[PDB]
Amino acid sequence: ESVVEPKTGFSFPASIGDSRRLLGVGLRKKSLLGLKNIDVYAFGVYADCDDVKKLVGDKYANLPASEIRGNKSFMDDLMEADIKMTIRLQIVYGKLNIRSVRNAFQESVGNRLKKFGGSDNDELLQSFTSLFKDEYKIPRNSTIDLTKDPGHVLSVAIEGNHVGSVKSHLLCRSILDLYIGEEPFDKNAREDFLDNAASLAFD
Ligand SMILES: CCCCCCCCCCCC(=O)O
Ligand SMILES: CCCCCCCCCCCC(=O)O
Ligand SMILES: [K+]
Repeated sequence: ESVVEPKTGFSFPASIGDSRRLLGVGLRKKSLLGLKNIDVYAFGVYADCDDVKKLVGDKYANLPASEIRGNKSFMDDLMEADIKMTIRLQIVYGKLNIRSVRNAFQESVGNRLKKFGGSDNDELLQSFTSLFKDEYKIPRNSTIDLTKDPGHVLSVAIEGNHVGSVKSHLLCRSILDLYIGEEPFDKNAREDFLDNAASLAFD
């Protein structure tokens, strides 16, 4: 059964393709001046069950969920492992403009690329940006699917239409870090993701 993000009311399927399970749902906000804040989009983080089970079975053999979750290394082990994942975004804010959005993800993704990769990923960041070169609008209720395909290949689909891919371990890691890393857009979503990822191997 679908999972509804309460604040926005947006719904996310419990799974995608029977193999990719929804583990966490959150909101990406934009902090404005003072007490002003805007909910930009809701997101759902999915992970392939078999891939997660293999990681746990290999690095956390015979350990209970609580002990797996209790390991400070768990989060980084998941992100670095070859685990197929999907980040589904559903636009909440209705007055976004393409220029503003491009500058926003260039900054967020850019911040992460320099954090994890060579001090010169401009071309890498540009290959990502180019995926949205044909988009002129980004209205409320639009759905974007960012997927980590085998071999750390980042694929993007907008409104159900595949728009391109970029094979880069660095890019995959950077983007995922925004949602499930040390400094995520939504801490509650990250905690749920880690809690459920830890439990997923025992289903
Ligand atoms: C899909 C990428 C979402 C990131 C875009 C965030 C940009 C914030 C919008 C600015 C809010 C405002 O209109 O004052
Ligand atoms: C016109 C389509 C624009 C969609 C851009 C999707 C980019 C995903 C990364 C967003 C990270 C962030 O929230 O800053
Ligand atoms: K604020």
